[PDB]
Amino acid sequence: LDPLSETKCTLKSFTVEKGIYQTSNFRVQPTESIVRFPNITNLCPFHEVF
Amino acid sequence: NFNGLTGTGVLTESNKKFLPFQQFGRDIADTTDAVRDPQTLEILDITPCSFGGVSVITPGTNTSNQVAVLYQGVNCTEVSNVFQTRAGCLIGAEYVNNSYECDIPIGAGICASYQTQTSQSIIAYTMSLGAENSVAYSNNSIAIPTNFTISVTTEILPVSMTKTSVDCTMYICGDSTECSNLLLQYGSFCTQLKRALTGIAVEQDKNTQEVFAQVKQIYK
Amino acid sequence: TPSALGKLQDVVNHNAQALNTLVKQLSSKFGAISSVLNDILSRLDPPEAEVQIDRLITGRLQSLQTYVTQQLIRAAEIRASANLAATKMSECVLGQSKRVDFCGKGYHLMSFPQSAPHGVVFLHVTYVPAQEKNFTTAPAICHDGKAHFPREGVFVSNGTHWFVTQRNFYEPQIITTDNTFVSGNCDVVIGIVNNTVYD
Amino acid sequence: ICGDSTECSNLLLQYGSFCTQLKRALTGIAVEQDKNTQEVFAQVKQIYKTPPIKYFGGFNFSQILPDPSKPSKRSPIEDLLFNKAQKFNGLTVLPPLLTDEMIAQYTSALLAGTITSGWTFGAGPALQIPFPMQMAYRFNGIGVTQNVLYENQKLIANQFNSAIGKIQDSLSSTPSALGKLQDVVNHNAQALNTLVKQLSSKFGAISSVLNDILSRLDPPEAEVQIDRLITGRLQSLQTYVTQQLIRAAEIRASANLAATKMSECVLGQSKR
Amino acid sequence: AQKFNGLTVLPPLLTDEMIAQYTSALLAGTITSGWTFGA
Amino acid sequence: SYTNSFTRGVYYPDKV
Amino acid sequence: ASTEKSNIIRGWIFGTTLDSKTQSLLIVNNATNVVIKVCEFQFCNDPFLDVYQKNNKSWMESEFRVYSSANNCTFEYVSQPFLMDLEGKEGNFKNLREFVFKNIDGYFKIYSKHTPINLERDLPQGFSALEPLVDLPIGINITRFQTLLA
Repeated sequence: LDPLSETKCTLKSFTVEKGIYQTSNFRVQPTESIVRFPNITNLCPFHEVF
Repeated sequence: NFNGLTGTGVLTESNKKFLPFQQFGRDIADTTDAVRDPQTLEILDITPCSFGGVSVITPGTNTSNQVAVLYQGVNCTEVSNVFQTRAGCLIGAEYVNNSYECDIPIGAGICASYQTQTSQSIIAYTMSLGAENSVAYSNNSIAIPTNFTISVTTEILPVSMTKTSVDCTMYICGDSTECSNLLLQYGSFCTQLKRALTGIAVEQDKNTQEVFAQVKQIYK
Repeated sequence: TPSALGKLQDVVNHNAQALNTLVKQLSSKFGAISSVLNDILSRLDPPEAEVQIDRLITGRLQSLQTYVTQQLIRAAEIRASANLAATKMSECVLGQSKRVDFCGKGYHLMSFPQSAPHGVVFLHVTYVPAQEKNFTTAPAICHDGKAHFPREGVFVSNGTHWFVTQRNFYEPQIITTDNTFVSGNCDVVIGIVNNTVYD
Repeated sequence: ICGDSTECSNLLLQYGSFCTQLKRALTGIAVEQDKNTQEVFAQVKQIYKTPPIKYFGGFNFSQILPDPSKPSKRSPIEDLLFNKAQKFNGLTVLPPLLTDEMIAQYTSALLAGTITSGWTFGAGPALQIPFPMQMAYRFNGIGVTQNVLYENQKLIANQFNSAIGKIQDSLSSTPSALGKLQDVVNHNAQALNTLVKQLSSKFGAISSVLNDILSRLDPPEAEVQIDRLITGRLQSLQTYVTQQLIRAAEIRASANLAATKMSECVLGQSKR
Repeated sequence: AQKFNGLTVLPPLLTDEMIAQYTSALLAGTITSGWTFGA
Repeated sequence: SYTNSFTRGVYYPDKV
Repeated sequence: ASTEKSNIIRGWIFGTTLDSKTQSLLIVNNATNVVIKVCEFQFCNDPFLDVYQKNNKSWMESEFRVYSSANNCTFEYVSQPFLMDLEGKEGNFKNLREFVFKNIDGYFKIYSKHTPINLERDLPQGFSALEPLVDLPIGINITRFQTLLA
């Protein structure tokens, strides 16, 4: 629901005291999927034919 | 996945002089930094995906319920007021130009507090080290006190802990002779642990004795 | 202020957390089908039961060794704190220590030890001056043909006259020969004033 | 222990509450590291400032007082000492609560209190007193009468200035003078480098990459191998945390010693 | 009586009642003698 | 004949 | 390695049997041709070959005196640039070059590098690494070898 509840989840209690309480971990998850392999790799003779 | 190398990372242009035969590219902890584009022969550096740690600043449920989240390490451009302190992106507080005492330590000088600005909102500010006191330093001036104030301060110092002793064969193995047999193979560890616990207990007793039992006559 | 007993409650909370974790780490599977030894011995055959109970006992022994190492570190810290408290009780209660900040903030006068759960509380009686006033000072005074230095005190001046007062309490006293001592003449001390002593 | 793998994440869950304990230990070490700097440096309450006229009886404190010319607002000796966001995998470095500017301001306030007040600023209100009289009283505190100082103030100031000047020369000519300050940094760097390098070591599996184990082998054997991998990595992290706890206890002892030394030598004239 | 699964908390040697007769004796020495009772 | 390998003979082993 | 002049060791030969039992490796470096053959054959007991420095663009210098038989070859290389460093012409600046051969899992590996020498009577004291140029994917057990001089 909220980070105030994440504090009560990471530390088993309901009355939270005043302070910086570590709760979780951020991890930017990847957006795109880039897969680059080599250049050309055998060009076939469809040329001259067209 | 540059010609096989499979990693997740922010790929940015670099300046590395790669020698014309080197392909991957590593570091001093055996990671996998720079990668050379299979196609366009440029050298781009991989830099770890912006990860960090979430820290929720709470002024206490008794006071209120408004909290602020601190994203340690992140740069705000990687995810209400958003201030970038050198200890993280603090989302949920506004940076006041004033200076007060440090209530909740944020990091790198920044400190947070729940204040009724002009209305209760978590604020952020630079902690003040105290009040500037300019003492006169004339060549022929001295300050001599005229009165005194006897002050009785208090200091809390621990002496001993709770003397604990575990039943190794009973804790590690329940009431299972099968299990007891396989611990006898794990060696002489239970003996060392029991010796350490007995030493801790005797040490706590000696600490109590040397702290409180310092006199011989019991005065009344 | 219920948070004045920070360390006394902190050590108890640490011990309770360590015990609760050492007890709760028995219901965690370390590679077996469950965490109950009876279940392992009942469901599976003796050969596989041995292989699983080996991992179980390895994990439990590692947990107990971690607990013992943490207890040893905490006991070393408690021993250091107890040695500090014993030195403080021996120097502040059994005597008048002159170490600054040791027997409280200020000039140490007394210290009354009291009992506390798994700790000791010291009521350090300190001397804190107040109501200071600025006066005109001087290193030494110049007599007819010789200088006079303060024996125990400081030469202060209210503006017209000169008096010798204590370094921690203003008590104006006339400058006589019983609180000064002659050393040289008025040609070497920079800042010497011209006053008259009272023989 | 397990990076992107959620298969691994699900087997660390059953290995108990070891991670929680390690995070608690690190948070405890972190706080203690900042309590240490506030017991050593934050011994004053009011921030004292040096007078505009830097004529303190004849003793030239230019080398120890903060220099307003340079932007960092520090002492040249402090500049010589200081001149003498990386997130590879999991392990992050938290910045200290008190920055270098705040520590410099604390040191400047302590120096201004030792110059103007001497010892009265650390035991109550700051009482102004000239530096020659303060030095005369400090001489009287060891047995030497004050007339000796009032007669040889010039020679004493010359010797003090010469010693202050030779301090910087000795610190510059001897790069190994900062033994412990460099030793703690080298120990932390070695611990981090070892904790990172011990991820590429095979603890009984076919390789050290979780993705390779999950791809090549079947789920049953992959679980058996990732169990050994997580056991080895947890043992390595526990060893690192235990070494960090021992080093933090040593640093706490050293910081308590430094705080006692600053309270007995700077805030007063100790006779030990 | 407190027992769990093997782990026991042993009783301290000096009871709170005794750690308190040493504080009263130290206080009586500090009041009557001051510093000579410790030397 | 027979002679010395002063320090010659070192190669860039892997392509990293 | 080779320092005094050049154009003598214009090739090499590898093989463990040399009796038409395993594939060989000829690295002959002739005029604008460095065709490497991995055929399996027994050539002779003394692979002699002359220079025949014909500067014609259309001429074959590697005669058929090195080998006398052929079989079903397994691999060949048709790289246009010759696997050999450049020669220098100067008073005392000679051409120094070294070749680090090897043979592991399957690949051979032929690391190599050229260096100029500054003195004519001093020993070549200096550090010079070698980078990989070509990797032959042919795997074959090899225990001996034979140099190909002029």
